[PDB]
Amino acid sequence: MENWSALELLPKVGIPTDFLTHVKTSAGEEMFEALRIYYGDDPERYNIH
Amino acid sequence: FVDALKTLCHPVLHEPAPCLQTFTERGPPSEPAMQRLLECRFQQEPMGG
Amino acid sequence: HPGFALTAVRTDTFEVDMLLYSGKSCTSVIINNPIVTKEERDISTTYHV
Amino acid sequence: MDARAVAKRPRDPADEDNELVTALKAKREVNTISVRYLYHADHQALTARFFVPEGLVEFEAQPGALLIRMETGCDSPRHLYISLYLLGIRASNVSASTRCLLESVYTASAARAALQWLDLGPHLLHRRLETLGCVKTVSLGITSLLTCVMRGYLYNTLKTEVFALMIPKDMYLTWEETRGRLQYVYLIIVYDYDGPETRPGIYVLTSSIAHWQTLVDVARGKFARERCSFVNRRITRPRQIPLCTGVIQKLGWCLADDIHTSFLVHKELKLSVVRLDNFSVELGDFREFV
Amino acid sequence: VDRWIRHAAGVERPQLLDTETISMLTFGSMSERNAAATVHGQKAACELI
Amino acid sequence: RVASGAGLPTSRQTTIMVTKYSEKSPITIPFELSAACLTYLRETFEGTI
Amino acid sequence: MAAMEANIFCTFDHKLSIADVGKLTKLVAAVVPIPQRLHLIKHYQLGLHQFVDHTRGYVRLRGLLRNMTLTLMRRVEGNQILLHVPTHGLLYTVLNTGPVTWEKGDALCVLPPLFHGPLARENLLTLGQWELVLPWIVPMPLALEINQRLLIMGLFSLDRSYEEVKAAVQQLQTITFRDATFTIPDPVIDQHLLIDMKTACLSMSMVANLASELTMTYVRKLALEDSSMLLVKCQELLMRL
Repeated sequence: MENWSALELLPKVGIPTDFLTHVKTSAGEEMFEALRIYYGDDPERYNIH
Repeated sequence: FVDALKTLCHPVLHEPAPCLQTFTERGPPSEPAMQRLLECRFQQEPMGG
Repeated sequence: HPGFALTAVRTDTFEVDMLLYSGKSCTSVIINNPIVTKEERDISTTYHV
Repeated sequence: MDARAVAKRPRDPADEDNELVTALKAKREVNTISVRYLYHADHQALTARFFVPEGLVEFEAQPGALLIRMETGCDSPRHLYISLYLLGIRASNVSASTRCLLESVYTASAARAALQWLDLGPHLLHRRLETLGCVKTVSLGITSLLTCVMRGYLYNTLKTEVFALMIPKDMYLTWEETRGRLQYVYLIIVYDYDGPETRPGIYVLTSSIAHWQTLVDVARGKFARERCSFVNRRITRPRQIPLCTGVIQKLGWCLADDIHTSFLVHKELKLSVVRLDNFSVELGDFREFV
Repeated sequence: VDRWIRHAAGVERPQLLDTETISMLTFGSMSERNAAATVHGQKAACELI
Repeated sequence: RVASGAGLPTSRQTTIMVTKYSEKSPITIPFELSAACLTYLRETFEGTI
Repeated sequence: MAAMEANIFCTFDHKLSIADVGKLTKLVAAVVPIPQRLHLIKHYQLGLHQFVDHTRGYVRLRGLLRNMTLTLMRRVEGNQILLHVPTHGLLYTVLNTGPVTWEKGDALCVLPPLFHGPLARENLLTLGQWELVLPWIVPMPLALEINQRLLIMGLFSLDRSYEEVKAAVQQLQTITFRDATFTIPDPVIDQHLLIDMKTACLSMSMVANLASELTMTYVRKLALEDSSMLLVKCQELLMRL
């Protein structure tokens, strides 16, 4: 599947988003293939094995 | 109704063997309220006396 | 009139024109150079690109 | 064995001068013959020349027609090269009008010999035949020397035109309603048994089917009548050992879009025949079956 | 009963060799000759007792 | 996330991640040359008008 | 028309994991059939999967597999597969998909797979509720006895009580060829076996009415005069005298 952490670490470009229905709805109604949401601050990004 | 004769008269309309499988497969209902409906004992008896 | 009734359904096909709309740079379409495969049918050579 | 030597692309013969030119370049002699370019040098078709007497040339001047050898007894005329059309007079499938039509066309002692040698033998027809391929380049003389293809496409010299297989319309049959993109042609003799003689009925059955088992399974469908008549003759007559009831041999293939009607035109005698156009010949063999 | 039903409803003798029934069980041959002259076009209806 | 009031549960931040994918769709076009067309294209016979 | 193509390009639609395209790189030069035989095929028509049905019959597969165009995979890569249609009489390597080991000089046959039973391969290449089933290539003797077992199952099925048929099918399906065991996946009596029942009983009964008086009598003549191990078991199958 899609590795996530390296997205939270690799310098990302940054773009004005636009999706009708608050992003959480389009993440909840499976608009995109792969997705994940975490609420607090997952310390998984700091682990680099 | 005469126009429908080509489908009202087909044997698959008049044989319930396919229907009996689907009816027997599920079996009796589990609900207590259906239980009064469930039980009746047809019992063959000789006509001598 | 026999005891039952009928409820015929009937699908109908309509030839139709359709107006699509699509935004600027909605998709990238990456391409390579076309390649030409060749076959020999003793009587002719068809190529595909 | 050098690394470059395996690295070289394969060398096509046209890139090298002709072997005769390779000798003439070395020795510089110049004959009247034009060996600068060799004809018939690109021919996947394999071929053979057959001398056929002038009594059998009719309806074969048109390129594309089966050649079938026919062994008969007498050591002097060891064989004889029947067309598919000439065999139609004996077939029971053919229309009586078509049969009496084309039977007039074979009014020669050489061809009438074929009817006599067909009647002569007790043993079954399918045994005596061996398909040879298809006509092209009729030599057309007092005695035609027909060129016959054993394998590959039928076409002109110089590939200027593609000869087409012609199959008389009464023999042509199709089992299926939805033709495939490619379909194989098989020749099918089918004996239907009867008292004085088991009369044959010839057919040519194009079909996308290739597997033998599925092919014979679909074949017994239409031929159930002949098969049951064979079984009935099997019990009707004791100490009679009649064998197979149809026989199928793979005759080649065609693309199934090429198929369309036509007519042969000879002696001002139009003859309706189905016309496989780019019919590649790939001979098989007679396969006995019940 | 089958003779009298086929003659009444107007469809008769749809008998196909067993090699062909096995093929129809999958491919479903187009076993309907079209009208001699269709002035309207494609047609269909269904039926629910 | 907007700040919450007194007596109301607050909003934990929510990182979201999604992924788009490419879709493959190639095309093919055959053109055929008869062996007669190729044989005159290269070979030349006695040069005659 | 355009003549039948020798090289055929297959394109997948579903997203291919970097793990799974590696299965096809190890799947190169396999025997994969297609029904269609066009130049630019879909992935849906690859392999045997499209012919799976609710009937769950093995003989339906044996029958529909005979008609399919066998192709040998070639030059696999991301975004592309290049199936090749072999020509008759020309040599080719053939990858050994099935567990059966191949003796030198043995002929090969194409039959739908016969799962081992307890275990199945993980690298199915399932995607989008589309599994990649491919026909097994087996030596000829195993492909003979699998069909002999299937036909005996079809002949014994009739004229026998349904409980007896369970005991027979429980064993007719397992095959110990070459020290490996195999099991026919859901062999089922059907119409597809029924027509073969008819043709086998017809040919085998017309055989009985063709052997000469001496041809049948040869075994009796042999046992009364000479004996060996082969003849002991043939004396057994002859029921009584």
